Amino acid sequence: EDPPACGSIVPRREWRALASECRERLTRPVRYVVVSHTAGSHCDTPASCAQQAQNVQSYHVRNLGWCDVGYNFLIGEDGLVYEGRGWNIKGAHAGPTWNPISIGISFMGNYMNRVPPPRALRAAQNLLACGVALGALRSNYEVKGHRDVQPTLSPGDRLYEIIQTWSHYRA
Amino acid sequence: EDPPACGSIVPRREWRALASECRERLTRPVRYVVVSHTAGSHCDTPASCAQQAQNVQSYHVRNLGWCDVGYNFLIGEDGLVYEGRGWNIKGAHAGPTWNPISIGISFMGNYMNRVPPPRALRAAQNLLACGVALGALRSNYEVKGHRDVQPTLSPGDRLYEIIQTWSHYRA
Ligand SMILES: O=C(O)CCCCCCc1ccccc1
Repeated sequence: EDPPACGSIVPRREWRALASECRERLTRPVRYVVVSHTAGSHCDTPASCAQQAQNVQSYHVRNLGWCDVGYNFLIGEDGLVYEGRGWNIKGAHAGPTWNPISIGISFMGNYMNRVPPPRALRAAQNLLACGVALGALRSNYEVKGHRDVQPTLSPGDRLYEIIQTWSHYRA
Repeated sequence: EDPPACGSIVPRREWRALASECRERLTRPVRYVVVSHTAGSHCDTPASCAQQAQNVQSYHVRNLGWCDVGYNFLIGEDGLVYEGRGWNIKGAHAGPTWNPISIGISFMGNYMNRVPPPRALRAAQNLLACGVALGALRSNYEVKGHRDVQPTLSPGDRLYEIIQTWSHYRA
C-alpha cells in the first residue's frame, strides 16, 4: 500500500502528511530538475526531518492555501528523501513557467553559509537516477538551481556552488 | 559493465572505518544473500549509527581477529546502508560453507522482540535491487535467514518473520 519503491523514499503517510488535493499532472519523460532549499529549519534525524517536512507542508496548505506541499520531493540532512507531490503531479516550486516542465527537489534548511552533508547530496543524486529508471526523468535531464530560473537566493550560496559541479547541471 | 552506479550507501571513510586487510574476492554474480542482525545496540541517527558500525567492525577486527568487519553491508534504523566488505569481497558472517557464496547483510540491533522500522527494511531491499542491477547479484538471487544456514537466533524472531515475506526468500 503501495510500495516496491526505488531510491529509498519516505512516503507521505510515514511523515504524517496531510492528504494531497492536487490533480494537475506532469507529462513524463520530464526535462528539467530544479534544486531549492526550504529556507526553513534544518533537521538531521528521521524523527526531526519527518516533523520538518510536516511543518513545511502545513505552511503551504493551511497558510498559502495550496493543494499539497509545493515540492515534488524533499531532502533531509538525515540522508533521506521525503515524498512530496511525487513524479506525477505538477509542483509549486519555480513559478508557472517551470512548475509544469520540471521536478523540484528541496533541501531542508538554509544553505547560504552552510552545506548539506554528503549523505543528503547522495540521496539527491540517487533520487534523480531513480527518476530516469522509472521514466519520470529523461536521461538527458538538466539540473537548474532555483535562482537560475527565479529571482531568489535559493538554494543558498554554498549549496548552489556545489550543484554547479554536478555532471547534469546546466546554467 | 554498466555505467549507472546504484543506490545510496554510506562509504567506509564516512563512518570512520579501519582500513580493510581482507583480500579474498567473491565470484560475481553471487546467488545467495544472508540476513543477520548484530544482536547489539540499535541507533536511529546517522551519527549514532556510524558509531555503531565502528563498534561492530572494532569488535570483529580487534577481538575476533578478522580482516574487516565481517558483513558486506550493515543496515541502520536511521534508514541508511553502511558499507562493509562491499559487493566484491568475501565476508565472515555465516560459516565457511556460506561465506564464499553469499552476501552478508546485518541489521544493527537485536530484533528478537523488535522489528526494524520501515525505512531500514526499505534500504535493505533497495540495496539488493542495486546488487542485481550492478551485476554483483543474480537476478534470481535468494535471501536466507542467518538461522537457516547456521544454528542461531540471528536475525531475530521478529525480523526473521518479516524476511520470510520477501519475494526472493526461500528457506
Ligand atoms: O534500484 C535501482 O536503481 C534498480 C531499479 C529499481 C527500480 C525499483 C523497482 C520497481 C519499480 C517499480 C515498481 C516495482 C519495483
